[PDB]
Amino acid sequence: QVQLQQPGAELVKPGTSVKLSCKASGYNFTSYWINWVKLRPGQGLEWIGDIYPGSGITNYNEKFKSKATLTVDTSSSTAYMQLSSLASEDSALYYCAGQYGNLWFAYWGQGTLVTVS
Amino acid sequence: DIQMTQTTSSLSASLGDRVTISCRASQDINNYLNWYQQKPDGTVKLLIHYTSRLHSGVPSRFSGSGSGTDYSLTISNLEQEDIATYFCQQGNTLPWTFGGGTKLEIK
Repeated sequence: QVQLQQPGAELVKPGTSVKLSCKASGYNFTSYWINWVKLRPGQGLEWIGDIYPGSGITNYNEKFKSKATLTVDTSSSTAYMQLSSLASEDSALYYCAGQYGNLWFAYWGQGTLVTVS
Repeated sequence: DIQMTQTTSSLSASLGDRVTISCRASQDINNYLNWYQQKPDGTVKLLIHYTSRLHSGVPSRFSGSGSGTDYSLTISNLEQEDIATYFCQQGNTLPWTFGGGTKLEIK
């Protein structure tokens, strides 16, 4: 049923940029918020921001304001996150999670491990 | 930001063992505490929400309690499938913040 699909890994070069994808499946993409979190092992889980696909409004952790840009493609039901000026500190696991049933992190993707060389 | 701290980063135990994971907030979060589990295959699931409400399809051996800034998760009988990493999250105020996680292992 409801499910989020992200590519499993991304090999990036420092200084460049990357756009992570999150494709929503069995539900009204337009009706729920999409969350993006970062997981550096041993360095905790971090909320990056939200985006409501039906309006485009976003909420950012002011800690990731100048780093991540959340966008969506209403046509393909895909949520996007672009990371700029990739640095080694950006190497982490990135999940997108959707809200559902009145809960903000109800469904999770399997994550995209980003390794910047 | 409200800092969440899971004191123990790694915990060892034997299957059948009764285990407890604690999580502390830097300030009262009025029971808006959620627990997530990340299985070895990379999947993440919502286990408990609002401190003690077990989520859909979660085994009864999982339980939560807490108030103020003190919260913990408890697994009555440690099962093989329970071997994973648990994270606590506060949903009291934005930005949402999570604890560092607790890795569960055998022995």
